[PDB]
Amino acid sequence: CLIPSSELQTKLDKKLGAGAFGTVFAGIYYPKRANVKIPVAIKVFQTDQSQTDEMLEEATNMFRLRHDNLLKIIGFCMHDDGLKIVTIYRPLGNLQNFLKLHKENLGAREQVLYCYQIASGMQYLEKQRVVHRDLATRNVLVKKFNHVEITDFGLSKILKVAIKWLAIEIFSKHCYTHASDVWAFGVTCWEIITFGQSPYQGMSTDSIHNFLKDGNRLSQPPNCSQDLYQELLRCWMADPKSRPGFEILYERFKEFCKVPQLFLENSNKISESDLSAEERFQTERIREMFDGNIDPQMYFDQ
Ligand SMILES: Nc1ncnc2c1ncn2[C@@H]1O[C@H](COP(=O)(O)OP(=O)(O)NP(=O)(O)O)[C@@H](O)[C@H]1O
Ligand SMILES: [Mg+2]
Repeated sequence: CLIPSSELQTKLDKKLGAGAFGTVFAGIYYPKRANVKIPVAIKVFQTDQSQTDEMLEEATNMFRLRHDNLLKIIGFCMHDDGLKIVTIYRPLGNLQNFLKLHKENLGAREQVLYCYQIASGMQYLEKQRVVHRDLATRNVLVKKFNHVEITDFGLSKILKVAIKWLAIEIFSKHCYTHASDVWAFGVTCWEIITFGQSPYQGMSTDSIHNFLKDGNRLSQPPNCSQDLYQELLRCWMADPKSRPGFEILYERFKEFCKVPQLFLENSNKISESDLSAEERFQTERIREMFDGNIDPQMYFDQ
């Protein structure tokens, strides 16, 4: 539920990243009932001392969101400085840096699986009437080669370069809906297909608005099939109502996972030596981030 200071340690020297609206630090979680150490990531939001009943209401609502493809929120704590959101630390990093690093060895099965698992988590969020508002590969974490998790969800009432994932209607009026998440999901899939290159690379803001207003979309990658590109295209409809829901998108990509090399050209497939090398890289990142304080199995046993 609510974590006190006696159970949390914020490593202010282990800054994980910048953030649109809040920095993230590595940390260790000490459950008082159990001498077990849990490597965690601590996101710090300092928002005008807004320690109100509304912030507690949306902290527990976000805490009850449970799904295998959602990053588990271990707990929360509200301070005078602001709000800290604690999540389980993932040594592999976000999907954006993960796609670039493993561009040459990730297979077509892994790419369709990421789109499927992300669509699986978004379906749970949609059924919970929760708008993510910031869906992208940078906000998707990699647990292992065949398992990704969505993070930074449910920050609507809690409160940039994300224009590349912004639907057309958001430019005119601010109305973050589930249909706008479907748009960002289409761009998110495009990142996975292109192994994490930047959308609208030869462009800039706000020319993207008129580029999308003139009916243009992101070009089909050379490795993307036509049946898969039509899915991204229908994620980018002009009318917000004409776009499919994550209920439809979940059933589509699940059928795509049956034969993944039928929708993406990828000569590479994951090797069992890379599975063992991935396990060695996770223990290394755990040993370095916490200076041997965290036993690597403690994270694996979790
Ligand atoms: N639970 C976690 N485990 C491991 N790394 C994490 C975790 N949460 C966040 N990170 C990393 O910490 C960084 C902080 O990201 P974040 O502060 O959310 O901003 P962002 O994802 O870059 N974009 P934005 O949130 O819109 O400002 C990210 O680059 C992640 O790679
Ligand atoms: Mg983020």
